[PDB]
Amino acid sequence: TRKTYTLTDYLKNTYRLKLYSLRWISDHEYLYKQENNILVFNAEYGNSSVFLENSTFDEFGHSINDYSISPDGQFILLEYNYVKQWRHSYTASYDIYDLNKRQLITEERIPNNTQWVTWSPVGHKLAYVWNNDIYVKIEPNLPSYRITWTGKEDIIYNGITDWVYEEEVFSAYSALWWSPNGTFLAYAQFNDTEVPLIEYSFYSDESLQYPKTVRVPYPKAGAVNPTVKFFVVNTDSLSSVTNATSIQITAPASMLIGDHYLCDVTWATQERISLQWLRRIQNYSVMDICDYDESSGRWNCLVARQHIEMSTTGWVGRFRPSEPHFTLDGNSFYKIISNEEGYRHICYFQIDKKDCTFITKGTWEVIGIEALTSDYLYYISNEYKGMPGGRNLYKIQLSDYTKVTCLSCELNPERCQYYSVSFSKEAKYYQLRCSGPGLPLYTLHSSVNDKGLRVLEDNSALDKMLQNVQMPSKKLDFIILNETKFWYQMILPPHFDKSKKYPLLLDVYAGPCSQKADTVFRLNWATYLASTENIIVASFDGRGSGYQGDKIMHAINRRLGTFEVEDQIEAARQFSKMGFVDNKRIAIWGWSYGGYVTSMVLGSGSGVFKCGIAVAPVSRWEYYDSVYTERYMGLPTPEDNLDHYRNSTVMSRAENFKQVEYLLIHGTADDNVHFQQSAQISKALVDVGVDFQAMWYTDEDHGIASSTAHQHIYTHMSHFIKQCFSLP
Amino acid sequence: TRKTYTLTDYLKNTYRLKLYSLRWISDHEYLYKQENNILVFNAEYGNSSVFLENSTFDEFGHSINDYSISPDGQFILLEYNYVKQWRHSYTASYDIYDLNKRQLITEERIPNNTQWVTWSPVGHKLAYVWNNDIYVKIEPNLPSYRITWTGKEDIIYNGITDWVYEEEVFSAYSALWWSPNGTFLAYAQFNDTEVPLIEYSFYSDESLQYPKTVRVPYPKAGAVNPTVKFFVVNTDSLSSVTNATSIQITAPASMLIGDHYLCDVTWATQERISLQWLRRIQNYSVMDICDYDESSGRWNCLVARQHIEMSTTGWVGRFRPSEPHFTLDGNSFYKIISNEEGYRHICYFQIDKKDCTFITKGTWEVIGIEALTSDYLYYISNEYKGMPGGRNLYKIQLSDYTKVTCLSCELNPERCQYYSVSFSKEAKYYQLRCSGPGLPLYTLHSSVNDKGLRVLEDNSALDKMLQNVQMPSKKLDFIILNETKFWYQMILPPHFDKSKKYPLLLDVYAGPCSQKADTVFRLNWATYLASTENIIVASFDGRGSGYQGDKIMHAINRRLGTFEVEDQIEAARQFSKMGFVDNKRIAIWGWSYGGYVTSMVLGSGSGVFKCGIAVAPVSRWEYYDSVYTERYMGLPTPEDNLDHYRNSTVMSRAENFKQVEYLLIHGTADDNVHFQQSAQISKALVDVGVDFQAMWYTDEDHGIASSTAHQHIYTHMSHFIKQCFSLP
Ligand SMILES: *[C@@H]1O[C@H](CO)[C@@H](O[C@@H]2O[C@H](CO)[C@@H](O)[C@H](O)[C@H]2NC(C)=O)[C@H](O)[C@H]1NC(C)=O
Ligand SMILES: *[C@@H]1O[C@H](CO)[C@@H](O[C@@H]2O[C@H](CO)[C@@H](O)[C@H](O)[C@H]2NC(C)=O)[C@H](O)[C@H]1NC(C)=O
Ligand SMILES: *[C@@H]1O[C@H](CO)[C@@H](O[C@@H]2O[C@H](CO)[C@@H](O)[C@H](O)[C@H]2NC(C)=O)[C@H](O)[C@H]1NC(C)=O
Ligand SMILES: *[C@@H]1O[C@H](CO)[C@@H](O[C@@H]2O[C@H](CO)[C@@H](O)[C@H](O)[C@H]2NC(C)=O)[C@H](O)[C@H]1NC(C)=O
Ligand SMILES: *[C@@H]1O[C@H](CO)[C@@H](O[C@@H]2O[C@H](CO)[C@@H](O)[C@H](O)[C@H]2NC(C)=O)[C@H](O)[C@H]1NC(C)=O
Ligand SMILES: *[C@@H]1O[C@H](CO)[C@@H](O[C@@H]2O[C@H](CO)[C@@H](O)[C@H](O)[C@H]2NC(C)=O)[C@H](O)[C@H]1NC(C)=O
Ligand SMILES: *[C@@H]1O[C@H](CO)[C@@H](O[C@H]2O[C@H](CO)[C@@H](O)[C@H](O)[C@H]2NC(C)=O)[C@H](O)[C@H]1NC(C)=O
Ligand SMILES: *[C@@H]1O[C@H](CO)[C@@H](O[C@H]2O[C@H](CO)[C@@H](O)[C@H](O)[C@H]2NC(C)=O)[C@H](O)[C@H]1NC(C)=O
Ligand SMILES: *[C@H]1O[C@H](CO)[C@@H](O[C@@H]2O[C@H](CO)[C@@H](O)[C@H](O)[C@H]2NC(C)=O)[C@H](O)[C@H]1NC(C)=O
Ligand SMILES: N[C@@H](CC(=O)N1CCCNC(=O)C1CC(F)(F)F)Cc1cc(F)c(F)cc1F
Ligand SMILES: N[C@@H](CC(=O)N1CCCNC(=O)C1CC(F)(F)F)Cc1cc(F)c(F)cc1F
Ligand SMILES: *[C@@H]1O[C@H](CO)[C@@H](O)[C@H](O)[C@H]1NC(C)=O
Ligand SMILES: *[C@@H]1O[C@H](CO)[C@@H](O)[C@H](O)[C@H]1NC(C)=O
Ligand SMILES: *[C@@H]1O[C@H](CO)[C@@H](O)[C@H](O)[C@H]1NC(C)=O
Ligand SMILES: *[C@@H]1O[C@H](CO)[C@@H](O)[C@H](O)[C@H]1NC(C)=O
Ligand SMILES: *[C@@H]1O[C@H](CO)[C@@H](O)[C@H](O)[C@H]1NC(C)=O
Ligand SMILES: *[C@@H]1O[C@H](CO)[C@@H](O)[C@H](O)[C@H]1NC(C)=O
Ligand code: NA
Repeated sequence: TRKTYTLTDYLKNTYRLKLYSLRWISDHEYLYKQENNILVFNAEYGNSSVFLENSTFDEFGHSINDYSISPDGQFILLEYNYVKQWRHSYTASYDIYDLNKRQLITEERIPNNTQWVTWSPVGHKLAYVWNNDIYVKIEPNLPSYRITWTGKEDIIYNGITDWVYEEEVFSAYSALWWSPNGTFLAYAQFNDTEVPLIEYSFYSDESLQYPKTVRVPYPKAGAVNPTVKFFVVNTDSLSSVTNATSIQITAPASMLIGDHYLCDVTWATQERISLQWLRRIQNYSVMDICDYDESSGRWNCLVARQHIEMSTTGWVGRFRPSEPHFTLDGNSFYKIISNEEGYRHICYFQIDKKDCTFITKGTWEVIGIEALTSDYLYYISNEYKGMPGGRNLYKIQLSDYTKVTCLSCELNPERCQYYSVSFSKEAKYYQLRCSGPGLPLYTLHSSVNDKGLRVLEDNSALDKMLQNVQMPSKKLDFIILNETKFWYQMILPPHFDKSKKYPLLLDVYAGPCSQKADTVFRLNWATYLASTENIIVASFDGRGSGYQGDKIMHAINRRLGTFEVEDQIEAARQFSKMGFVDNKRIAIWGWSYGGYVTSMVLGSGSGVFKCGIAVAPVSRWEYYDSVYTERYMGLPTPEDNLDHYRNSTVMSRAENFKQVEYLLIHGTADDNVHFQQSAQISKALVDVGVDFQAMWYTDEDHGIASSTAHQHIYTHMSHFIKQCFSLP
Repeated sequence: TRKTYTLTDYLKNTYRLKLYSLRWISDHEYLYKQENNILVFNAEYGNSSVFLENSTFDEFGHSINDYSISPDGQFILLEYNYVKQWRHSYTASYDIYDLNKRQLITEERIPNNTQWVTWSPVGHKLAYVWNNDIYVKIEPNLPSYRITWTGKEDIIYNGITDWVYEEEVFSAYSALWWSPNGTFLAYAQFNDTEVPLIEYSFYSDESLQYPKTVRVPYPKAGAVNPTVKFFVVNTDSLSSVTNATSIQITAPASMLIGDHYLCDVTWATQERISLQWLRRIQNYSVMDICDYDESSGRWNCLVARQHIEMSTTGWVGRFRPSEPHFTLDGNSFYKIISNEEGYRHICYFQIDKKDCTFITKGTWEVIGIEALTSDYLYYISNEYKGMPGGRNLYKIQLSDYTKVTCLSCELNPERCQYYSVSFSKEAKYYQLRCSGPGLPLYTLHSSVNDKGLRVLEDNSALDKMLQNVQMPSKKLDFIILNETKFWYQMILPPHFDKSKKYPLLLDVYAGPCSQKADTVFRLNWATYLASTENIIVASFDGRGSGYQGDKIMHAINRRLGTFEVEDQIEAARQFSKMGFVDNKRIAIWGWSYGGYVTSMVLGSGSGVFKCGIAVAPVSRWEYYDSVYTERYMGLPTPEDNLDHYRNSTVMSRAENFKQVEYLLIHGTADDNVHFQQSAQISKALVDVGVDFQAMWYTDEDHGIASSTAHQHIYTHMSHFIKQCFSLP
């Protein structure tokens, strides 16, 4: 009898999934790390060489957290002293190593505690943010040029984002953009002067006698948001003037009438930049295309080149307006937008014409535009087999839209239905990354003829190990509700037997544009629960889920805490009606948005669930951040949508928690979903006399990802689940 | 067959203990509130008259929290708008009603948010504190005089204590002391300028969008402490034209050499005041005796009248140097101090004489001095039957110390072994309050011949109700350890059968000078645990406990977390060896200091305990307040006692928790034992991979006493204990 996939296996990573992370440094060479050694590979022949021996920094006196080679290969940026902050932000120290002279630079070093640094796209110019101010170095060993003087901790951010812009808008800490050949440096400036502060205690190491109070500007729903400004400085003039001028590009009149956001920055050419602005009521965005005026050194955006993008049924974009992809001459661009049927497709735009032309269509959607050459546009979509949970790479002929080739569909249809792609500098080569439903597979391909060059990593090692293990199986299918298909997936125990009644755990996220039913292969907690505990773990994408058209995604518009909650309850009913589910043992759990939904479900009084676990849940929308909350709920005022804000809290369903077993967990240093949210749930439960289980994690954030806490929380949830299901 | 004392009975107070709280207003009469009516009683005969009708304030508007009748019976201070702060502090609104003219006063009324107010001991003058400043009103309807102007929130405290002085020194918010006839008003002034602040979150009602941050000047061990000054002001010579003049009495030189505290203020006569000062290293105190000089108007404290009290084995006094009891003329006084054998007895002092004379002696202790006349001194001790957990009222003839008469011992030996007393003004009458082992019994007596006048309240109603309940019994006995006897108590289930094995729960506090083994009758959680769950609840008084001499109490000096912890493990070990205890089911629980001991026991690796519960425990002494911690631990510096501060923590024992079941509870708004303490405990367990149970209580402080929380915590603990014991 083969062993099963146990909890320890999951927590200890005994069965390691291999990947192949490469970095294109040109149109046909990439870097790969093998044995702490940085090797350079020739894509065409697969032959390589040592780019940087591991023994190169033995006597550095510091552990190098990451590296970055300048575009011209002349220098390398060494990052150490990594200090994590939020999801993407962190501070670190940096040193530059001169590859040709093989000497480490020791003059005019990058300051310690630098918030962000990036090479220019070409050459070896450097731009970094320190103490909230931007600096540029034309040469690694020369003095820096200061670009801004207004930077102020927690107040003015130049070149970097504030908490909400980092988390909800740019998904990055940096807020600066080098133009294509590096002449100009554009950046955003955020002013959080009047933004309220979230405050919580951080206890730190046992040696700290007095707890520290963390204070970060964070706008909750309906609160004062940060204002923003955009500028562009010409770095080429830095060595000719004492103080180079940052030219401001003001937002359009349609945005200045009220609160708004800068939501996208994309350079089109060396002298044309595009910007998208979004109104605080996120259903109206504007794109300005601005050209450099050489005579006045100013930037002008002709209204004839201004493009409007709005929505009548919801917000704009899946999570925000999509990014434009310009043709070489910068006179036209491709952008994904939802069509008249509500499906997201690629529209072709002339920069000075408002009507665009869709180049793809159908009851499926384009996930993203991956590359654009003078002849072809490549993109990933879920068109194949009508599976919204699948992903494939396509190629469309620019001179004939009826010519579309699927570059990955048939490569290995039984093992690979979820693809990701990585193109070389000029798209001459591309690495395909298959992540499911079989073992991940990485392959390298040639664009000139779309031929497979070779297999980079097939995970044979793991496949070998997984042979002596009773692995669970995965079922991806759908059920029909109101003439509409709704997908679900099930992690089934080994030797599944449909004649038996298995306990069921509904794994839920269910946030707007989410997708929990897909063809991806994962080794996670559900693997253990299904393999060792013979527990069926299920997920369901109901109303509000993504990649299936706006009719489904925008169904929860201004109504969070309703349909996506009910549909989840309905999904459980349908499952127990499949005959292999023990209706007496049905649980539900989720994290983040999932915790909210789990809590809302447990408080519905449906009688369908026996117990449930919520990890770091939202409890009332007024406690979450403005950008994300208002996108779906509008403003919490009586003139807008306050009644629903008050009607969709977890606390108001406290009395119904008497019918179930609840486990509430939250990290105390959670800067995203504040502990406050679970503190209010627990108080509501205590207030109506409801018993439940709770667990706080000291100094842990939204991810509760520290190694020990990660193991502690899943171990704790396992006991609770096993107990609720009466499992030995 | 009949009902048992259930958890609901404990939580809903089904069985209420009746009391008889009277207030002496002279040497012959007292006030007693009955049916919301205030009656005046004649002690000699028991006849009464209505002093103030309950309906007198029907249309008052506000709900009266409490009342206070001026010493001359002319006025009544009405308290409303009560808002609790710490253990003793609070603010409220006050109104003064004229009893003579049966009219409420509307002119020059006491401000709102008043921090403290008190009548003068004689007549009807008033002294109140508002915005940290002292005010005085000679007549209820006249404008008040500002005494201090330095009052500054969280910085300068005039007439009221800061956090630590309130909690650890005076056990009161008040820092005002009227001279006997009200001529003088002495007060202390606290300066917390450099005292670090403890900060934590307060969430409030769910309507509060942003959590509030509470900040309180709180000196942890080793931190900067507040400084203090003492003043005396003549209130008979106040002017509305000139600012009042305060005369400062500085501390003795032996104190000014370093950090110190003002630990006691006691007026001797109309013109003589005594103050005791304590060095930061709490084993050396000094009493100054100051006389008013009618010539200069200054207060002079003759060095010849200075009295030093020190300890070579520990700190001075039980929790602080005891209070002196002066004779009528104020030339001599009585005070409890430990004798050469280490037992606390009454010493008689001459104000200008260095050697005092002990008037009581023996291997037992005087608890407190209760009354003094020219012929007798009345006191309470635990001498009777050599039971350190019993209390009785005695009187000793001042002209012949060999004549000691016990006044309560034989009143009702089977029902009453624990007395408390309340004398009238000149000690002409006294009320005896028996609180165990039987039901509380209140009686009135006459001092002239120690006659028992009458029974005020015998709780015969409760007695009748308890007859239909299967109530548990209490066993008080001792065990021997190294020639020394240590007492313990066991709450035994109904129909106790020593031939059966009962699970056992150790109820522990064990702080320095604590006593958890006594003859007091209580209806609490343990009553329910024994009566309904058939669990034995034991408590043990080991090394470090009080009322048994310094050899036992000072055993833990400079070494907390050692002997008192080891002694509990020994008691349990010994109880486990008794025939009626199931050694496979032994548990331990505690709150505050008891939470610390419980945690230290569970992390000892003794193997005696299966599970335990810790509520708001101290986890490392550097986190607790200075005045209390340093009293027993000295300073946490390497030249003093830092090493023991570092190895007396719970965190260091984390690894040993693997073999027990632990439930850790704590209120998030705990201003006493900061949540930080449990937060560091949880983080430590997480770090070594130990699973445990937790529960935080949103916005609850150290007593987790709000109605809903109190029911919730005990419900949750009851479930945990029953599950640990396999009890249905
Ligand atoms: C990968 O292999 C190719 C071809 O084998 C290498 O090309 C070299 O091209 C230069 C041209 O100046 C010749 O002098 C070398 O002799 C060629 N090498 C060989 C082996 O023929 C290329 O350098 C290799 N790249 C890497 C990264 O190893
Ligand atoms: C950031 O925004 C704040 C306003 O929220 C600006 O501060 C104001 O500046 C004006 C002009 O200097 C003053 O008259 C006001 O007193 C300021 N108001 C406040 C609330 O501080 C600030 O100048 C902006 N900073 C930048 C760099 O744009
Ligand atoms: C470089 O130029 C900028 C922009 O003119 C200067 O910033 C101004 O600084 C003055 C005071 O030093 C302020 O009154 C202005 O409000 C600032 N404007 C901006 C946009 O920040 C900056 O000080 C200059 N640096 C040097 C060294 O001259
Ligand atoms: C990058 O693009 C910029 C902008 O077009 C180039 O700068 C211009 O260079 C031309 C020379 O053909 C001059 O006429 C202009 O004065 C420059 N404009 C500005 C704003 O500086 C720049 O030469 C390009 N860089 C490289 C390396 O080719
Ligand atoms: C309270 O005691 C004070 C102090 O002994 C009394 O005030 C003194 O009274 C005498 C007699 O009239 C005066 O000659 C002194 O000048 C007063 N001394 C001071 C410091 O004021 C006061 O009379 C007593 N109060 C009552 C109500 O008896
Ligand atoms: C009061 O306690 C202190 C501290 O225990 C005693 O002072 C000295 O403290 C240091 C550091 O712990 C020791 O090395 C000394 O042995 C202690 N004694 C002396 C004389 O230095 C102090 O003695 C105690 N005071 C009394 C009256 O017992
Ligand atoms: C208790 O009873 C006595 C009666 O013996 C009351 O009488 C005393 O006081 C009265 C006024 O307060 C007078 O009218 C009596 O003359 C006086 N008698 C004696 C012997 O002192 C006394 O007041 C009563 N006390 C109360 C509180 O009701
Ligand atoms: C309260 O105590 C403070 C601190 O001991 C006194 O001020 C002193 O400390 C300040 C801050 O550390 C210094 O800035 C001052 O120079 C120092 N002395 C003075 C006179 O301020 C402060 O005066 C005290 N206040 C009262 C009313 O006693
Ligand atoms: C303390 O506050 C109370 C309530 O605010 C004051 O009482 C009055 O309350 C009414 C409304 O209830 C207000 O309009 C008045 O301004 C308040 N003052 C008066 C004189 O009516 C109360 O007066 C305050 N205490 C003091 C000493 O002023
Ligand atoms: N804050 C939101 C960010 C977000 O949704 N993305 C970044 C912006 C674009 N979109 C994405 O795909 C994600 C990824 C993911 F979070 F997974 F949705 C996530 C988020 C939602 C929520 F309801 C919580 F209570 C907590 C939380 F962290
Ligand atoms: N802070 C201490 C106050 C104290 O002990 N008293 C006030 C001063 C004089 N003494 C007493 O008798 C008490 C009564 C009691 F607290 F019950 F001991 C109590 C205390 C001790 C401890 F270890 C904690 F973690 C929390 C706590 F609240
Ligand atoms: C490079 O260093 C790593 C780690 O020290 C080691 O595994 C590897 O053997 C080294 N490179 C080679 C070619 O051995
Ligand atoms: C960065 O910090 C280190 C450690 O303090 C210091 O030695 C070094 O000089 C610093 N480098 C710079 C550029 O400030
Ligand atoms: C944008 O959303 C608001 C809120 O529902 C709505 O009133 C307004 O008409 C919308 N604009 C468009 C173009 O739909
Ligand atoms: C005073 O009011 C209480 C209730 O508040 C009531 O029980 C009592 O009867 C009243 N007093 C009298 C003398 O009736
Ligand atoms: C009393 O002292 C205060 C505090 O300095 C001052 O402001 C006030 O004017 C003084 N009043 C008189 C009458 O001197
Ligand atoms: C006496 O008993 C105590 C505990 O009460 C123990 O610690 C000690 O070692 C024993 N012996 C002596 C000499 O104190
Ligand atoms: Na009698």
